[PDB]
Amino acid sequence: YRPRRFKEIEHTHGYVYRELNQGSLLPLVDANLKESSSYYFKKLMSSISNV
Amino acid sequence: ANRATSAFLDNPHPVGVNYVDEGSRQFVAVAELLASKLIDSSRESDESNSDVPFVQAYSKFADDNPRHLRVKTGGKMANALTNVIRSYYSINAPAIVPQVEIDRLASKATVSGDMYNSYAIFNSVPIVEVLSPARTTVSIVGSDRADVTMLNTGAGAANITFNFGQIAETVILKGSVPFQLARLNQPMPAARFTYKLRPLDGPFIVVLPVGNPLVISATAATRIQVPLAFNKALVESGFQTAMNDGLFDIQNVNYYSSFDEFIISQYHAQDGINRVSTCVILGLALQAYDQMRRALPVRRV
Amino acid sequence: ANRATSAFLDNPHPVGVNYVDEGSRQFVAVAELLASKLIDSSRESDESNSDVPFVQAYSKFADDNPRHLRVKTGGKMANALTNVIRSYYSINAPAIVPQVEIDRLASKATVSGDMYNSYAIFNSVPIVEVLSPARTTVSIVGSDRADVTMLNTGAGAANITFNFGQIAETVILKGSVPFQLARLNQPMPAARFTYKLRPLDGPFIVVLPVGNPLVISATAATRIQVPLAFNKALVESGFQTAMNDGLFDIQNVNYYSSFDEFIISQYHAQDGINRVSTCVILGLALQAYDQMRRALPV
Amino acid sequence: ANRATSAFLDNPHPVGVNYVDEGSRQFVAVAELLASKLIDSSRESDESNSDVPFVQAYSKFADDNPRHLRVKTGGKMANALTNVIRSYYSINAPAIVPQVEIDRLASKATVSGDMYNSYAIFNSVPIVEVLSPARTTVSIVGSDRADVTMLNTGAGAANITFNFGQIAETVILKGSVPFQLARLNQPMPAARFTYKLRPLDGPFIVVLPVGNPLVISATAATRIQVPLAFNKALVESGFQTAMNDGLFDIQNVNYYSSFDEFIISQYHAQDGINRVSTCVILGLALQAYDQMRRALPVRRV
Amino acid sequence: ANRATSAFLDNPHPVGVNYVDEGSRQFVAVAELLASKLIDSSRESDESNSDVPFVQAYSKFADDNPRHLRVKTGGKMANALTNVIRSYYSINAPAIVPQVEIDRLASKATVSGDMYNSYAIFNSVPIVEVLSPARTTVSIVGSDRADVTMLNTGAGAANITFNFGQIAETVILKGSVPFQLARLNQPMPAARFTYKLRPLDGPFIVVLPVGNPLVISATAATRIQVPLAFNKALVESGFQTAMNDGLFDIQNVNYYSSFDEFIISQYHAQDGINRVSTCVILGLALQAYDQMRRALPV
Amino acid sequence: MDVLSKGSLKELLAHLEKTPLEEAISYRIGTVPYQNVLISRNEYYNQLYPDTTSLIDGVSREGQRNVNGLIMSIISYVVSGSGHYIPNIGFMLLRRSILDILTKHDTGLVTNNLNYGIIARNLTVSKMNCEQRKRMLICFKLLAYKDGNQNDYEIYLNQNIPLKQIAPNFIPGDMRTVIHNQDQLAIVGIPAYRLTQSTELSIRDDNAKSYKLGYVDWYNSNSFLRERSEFNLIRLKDRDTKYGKLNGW
Amino acid sequence: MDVLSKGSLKELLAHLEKTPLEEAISYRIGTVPYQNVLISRNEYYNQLYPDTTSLIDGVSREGQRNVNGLIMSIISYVVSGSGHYIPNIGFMLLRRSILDILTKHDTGLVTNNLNYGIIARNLTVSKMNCEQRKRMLICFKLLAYKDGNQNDYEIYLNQNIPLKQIAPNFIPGDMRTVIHNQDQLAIVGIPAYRLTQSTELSIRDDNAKSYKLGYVDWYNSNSFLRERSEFNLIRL
Repeated sequence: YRPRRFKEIEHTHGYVYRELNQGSLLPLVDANLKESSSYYFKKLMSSISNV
Repeated sequence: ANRATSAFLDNPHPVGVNYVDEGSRQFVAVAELLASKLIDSSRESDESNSDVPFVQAYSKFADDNPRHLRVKTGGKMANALTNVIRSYYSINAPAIVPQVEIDRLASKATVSGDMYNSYAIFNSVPIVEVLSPARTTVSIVGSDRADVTMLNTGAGAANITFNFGQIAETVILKGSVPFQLARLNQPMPAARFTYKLRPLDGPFIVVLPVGNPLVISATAATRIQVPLAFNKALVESGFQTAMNDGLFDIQNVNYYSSFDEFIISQYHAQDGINRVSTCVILGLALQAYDQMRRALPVRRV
Repeated sequence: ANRATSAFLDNPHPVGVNYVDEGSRQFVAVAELLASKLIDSSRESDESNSDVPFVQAYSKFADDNPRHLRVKTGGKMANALTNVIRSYYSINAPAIVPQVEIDRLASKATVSGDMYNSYAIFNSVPIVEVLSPARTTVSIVGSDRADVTMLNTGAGAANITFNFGQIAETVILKGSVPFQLARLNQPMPAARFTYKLRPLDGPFIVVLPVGNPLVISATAATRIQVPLAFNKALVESGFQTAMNDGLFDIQNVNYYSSFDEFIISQYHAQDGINRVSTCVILGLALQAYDQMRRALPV
Repeated sequence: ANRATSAFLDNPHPVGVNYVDEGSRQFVAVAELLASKLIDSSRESDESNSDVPFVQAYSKFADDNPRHLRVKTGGKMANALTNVIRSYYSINAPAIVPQVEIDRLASKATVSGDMYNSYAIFNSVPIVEVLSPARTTVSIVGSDRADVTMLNTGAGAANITFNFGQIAETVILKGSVPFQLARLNQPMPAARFTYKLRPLDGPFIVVLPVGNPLVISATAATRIQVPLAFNKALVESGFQTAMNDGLFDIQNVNYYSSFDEFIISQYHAQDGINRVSTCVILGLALQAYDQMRRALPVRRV
Repeated sequence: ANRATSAFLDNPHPVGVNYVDEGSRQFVAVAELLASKLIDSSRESDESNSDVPFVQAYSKFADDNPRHLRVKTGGKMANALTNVIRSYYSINAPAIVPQVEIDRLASKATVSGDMYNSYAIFNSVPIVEVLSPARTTVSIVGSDRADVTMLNTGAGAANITFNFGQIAETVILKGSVPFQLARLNQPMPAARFTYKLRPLDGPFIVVLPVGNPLVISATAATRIQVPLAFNKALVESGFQTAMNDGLFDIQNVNYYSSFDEFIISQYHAQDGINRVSTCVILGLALQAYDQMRRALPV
Repeated sequence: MDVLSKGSLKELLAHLEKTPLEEAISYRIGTVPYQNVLISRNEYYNQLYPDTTSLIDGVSREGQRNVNGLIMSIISYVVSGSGHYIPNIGFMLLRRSILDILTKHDTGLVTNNLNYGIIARNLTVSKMNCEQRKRMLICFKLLAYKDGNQNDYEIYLNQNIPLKQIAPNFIPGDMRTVIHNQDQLAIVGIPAYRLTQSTELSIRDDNAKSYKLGYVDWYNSNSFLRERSEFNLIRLKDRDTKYGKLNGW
Repeated sequence: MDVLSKGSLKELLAHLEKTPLEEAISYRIGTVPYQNVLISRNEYYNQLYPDTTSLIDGVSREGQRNVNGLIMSIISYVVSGSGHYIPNIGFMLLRRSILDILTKHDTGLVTNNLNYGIIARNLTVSKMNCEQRKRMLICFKLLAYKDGNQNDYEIYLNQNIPLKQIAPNFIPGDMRTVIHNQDQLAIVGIPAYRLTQSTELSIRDDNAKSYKLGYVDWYNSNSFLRERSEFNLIRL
């Protein structure tokens, strides 16, 4: 895979602001998920369209 | 008649004359900066129980992501850094890395590349020459602390001449028993335990009586211009790793116990001022080699 | 035939076989991490004028709030760290700390106790034996820098055998005057100041001329796998503190000047490989002991 | 008078008596099956340019998802397999694998530890003894193809007795020149180049004429019961890998050039029926070792 | 003193230095993969009574449809595969096939050109030199199994020095009668039938008593890094076919009975590690050549 | 595994009541107890790893036929999970419970001449952890009370200061002492820390981690007994009750 | 990079017309060639890897100041992308383009009395591939036809059969042969898919791979950086 080229002006003088921090899901994950699991499972079942 | 000299000061081999331009210096400084990021990312990855911090740092360092079923050694950046370290040590070592690779690698970071921002103190004591009379035996042992043991048999008041060179800044002399020491054509002062000397003052004469061997312990301090990122602990550790891996196993070269003896021996040779500039760049490269090699450990006993 | 050996290599005492599992290794790594934050909290206490950064870090370390009434000791973590160090040194030391307490203390931080992800360079010079003829006198002095002084009083030159072991990676020999060293069954080289040797190749023969004494200075480098959080400067300081505090005071043990001598001496035992793993964990614990005891002196 | 015997048949060391039960055989069979998937998945991963098939197969073999920095070696299954291989070779082996680990590993796949489903042909020539008269010289060289060179210096024709044992099924004899051979107390036939013999028939007598030496080349075929997954090519490679890695360096053991020589030597010993059963399990375990180590290389040169 | 050496270790000719880059290595891996599909498709064509599977396989390999009147050479891939094999053997080969052809053929399939992900054992016995005194006659026969025949006509027992190089990992040494063998500067042990030796730990000495000749058989194993798809059965068959087909008929080269002799001889040159990688790539090419030629005989 | 998961004294003593002595015997040949061996640990080193075999391990080992060996095999079962190979024990002894062997006179075993110092050396005590040592002291106390050598138990405890501090406090004949005990004696259990599937160096450590990882799998298996979710399905005998009492006591 | 990217005889000859001799030579001393050295390849082996330094490695090496040194530097630039260190060539020859040095009489350089066998041996023709061999023969033919030594060029090709098979099909004086030539001479180029960022064993192979990997980035980001320096300057 390769990215598509921009306009010629943007290649010669173009600049872009980017953030390299990817983050982590551990703070949300790291908990006693015993009671919140049932509520999350109900939302999970509803995500996929039901016959 | 008899002459004695320090072991580490004898026959300093020439250093490499390659990879000393501004672009090559920027490459070494980039390697040190990115190797440091590798060490911190490994610590973060260990604490976070994830490979995300290490992958980002390795990808920046090696232009490739870490690969499964394939040892991670550092890619082309590691290959270029290892070969230039070999080239810095001796002229006999070849020049293998092309200029295109260095310019590509030097553009990864935004380092200054200055090699004269700061200073460092080196503790190797240079004893260039100790001249002794016919019935006196003199022995020089040590590099960080030189122990000179002198015995006089017969007659009396043998005169021993000390030549510490001209590069060292200050030299401190300590004796087992108080002794007399003064410069050339100067009166001898009362015997005392310790002396503070400037090596540029001139040759130093020490009076040695009969019997009762007198041992003089000498410590020296020398200042050399080094970058701000210079860290002597990392450089010395990198020096031992390079010696163990065999990067310095070149023909017609001299081997030293530490980077301190290496830089001092090259400084005391002829045209030693221009040798030191190459040695400092070798020190920064060995600093990067140490941090990179600890982050990625290939060798397993 | 006179046989001379390094002083620190003799009679290595057995090390402890406890607190080397995965859970215990995580406890030592947690202690190192939490003791590091405790030291840093002092600097973060100076940027402001409050003690909240120090109180916050102490509570994490000790599971209890600091109080002006009593001397800050370190809580349950201090007792566990102190006792675990004693069990590492000798097999006679009891394993007082329960595993339930260690498991609880290991859950404070999310570090992984991998002790084989880096390496360190150790500068102790192993001289297993120096064999000399009858007329010669040989004296070996020092560990970090081995000064071997040899004097020949016989009519002819003597051959002296050097055995540097089979563990050290490289050994560098520097002499006061040029000398000739060759491996067994190899022709003698010309006199040089410096020799670089690989100990695995074989014993070395040194020619001793008749006359003035010859002194050889030896420096060795050995690579030992260590955790990435290893700090040799911090480990050495903790070793001196533990020795002074009496953590190593137990019958039928050997005492060493530095952790460099301790780990090399254990490595050169009959089965020294298994001792090195325990010694490395002791060093990491000693590193945490140094940081914690400096913040909280008793 | 003179007695000559094959080198590989002398003093077979005792084999292990552990891990020979039904549950242990299942553990060995499971290891071979999962190691085969490991090799196949690695080939498929290369073709499809994705590490998913290998990561999925390694997860079944090692019960863990590998991290990038940590070297992949097989985990507990590799540790158990390597130590069990040592226990089979000699009695002196520690045999330090718990039964809980064996039971858990055997439950990964639904396979049967049947070591008597099929057979294999082992071509190692057993020469138990070759008895010769005083003025004749006999030398035995080789194991896969034994070349017996006999020279008659005596005045008249000599009779040399061949004892091939009783385990082998078929032995084919060829000579440099046509020679005479017959069973004990039976007429001597005409000189022929080739003889086909049943080793159970009895000691065989060969006539050595005076003059040029006669060299007899020997080839044997022995059939031993082995599992249906047995592959002689993979077993031999695993035997060499185990020998090189140092798994067989136990005190008071005999070292053999091939698994062919190992299994035949234990067969030609007292209680050899029971020894062969253990050696067969070692063969399949060695087959698992070769496949697993080829997919997970650790040693570098 | 008399010197005896293995025949297959004498004068290894230089190997080619072309088609060893990543692009060329991918081409060889693609050739092996497509050759295997060619053999499989022909078997499927025979089973199903239809030529459809073979037509698809030949179309991909040769970039053209099979024809009844024309001959099945294999297309441009067959010509390139033969040419690269010629260049690998000797440095005097033309090496004519251009890069644009190599890249266009590596793009047919997606396989990495990694040549270090596995290993193979080569059972060739390197006997660099067998030094023998006067009156003692030593003969070395064989490569896969080296039989050394020695006998002494002198009054006393002689010492025979064995050198197996520094590349082989283990050498198992079996004698016709029990014999004593020990390393340099080591006591001689009791006579025994078999010996296991690491070739690295110096030369070995065998005591040869006066009397009947002593015949000693040697077996060695060496591990060389090879690709995953390596198959010694296929490689050896391809080696014989290429030699039969004249692909190796180049002036000033040596010839070998089998591929393992070739790879060990080149390993034991002055700098043998250079040639091992080139020899390994040649082995995979021969494996592809064997599979293609068996499917498409000429 | 089941024995190593017992946390309280009540649970451990109850388990020793149900378990017959045959589970302490191994029926597997094993190897010699004390021997210096070279083992393979390829995850860390290429060179073989030296170690010394010991009686306290998860593997069978050869044990002496006398009453000393039988006692040692019982202790090794409690502290390591695997016993020793003692050939040809009568069927009467094998069907008896472990607690009956240690605390009853009906069995024909004579234990009056047992020396606690010798046993502690054979079942290496310098190598055990705190929980393993506590379990051993429970077995020693039961033997002392059955034999009347309660003084010999005290002299042994006074000769070893650390053992006296951690010695479990209960009366082998009173159930009220057992209920009041707060000691934790669980070698294996659910780990608060992160437990991986990596191997360990020592034989004892690697064997212990095999039991630790096995218990986690056994925890999530269908054989595990969940009190909070299936308490009504349990038999009345095995249900957790406050008035549960050992036989006698 | 630009010279190695040219894939046709027309493009190669056009590039040599616009390129001064300064680009062919280098100002870095480098090391002496033909030296058996041990280099570090930690991707594959723990031990050091033997190799021999050559003039076609892609790294500047010391060269003499005679006519042969200048010709060898030019050929190395064409086939490896980097030239050698010839001290103090002079401004007169540096301003001239490479083609004039090869195919003109106004440079003041006597390129006669040149032995192609000796030059080929020094450049390690046995180690260069088909494209590098083709480029070397192009330089030889231009030199031969300018000095009227077409017979010596044919004699050299007859002695070397492998080089005769892949000899270029153009005649230096005829333009029709140049336009109709179909040789492919591109050492580097933008590849379909990509190539792994992995090292190679040989000095030549690794240096060549470094050129291929960096060509894509050089292709995109060269126009502006070159223009900034080119602006407000006069060409040599």
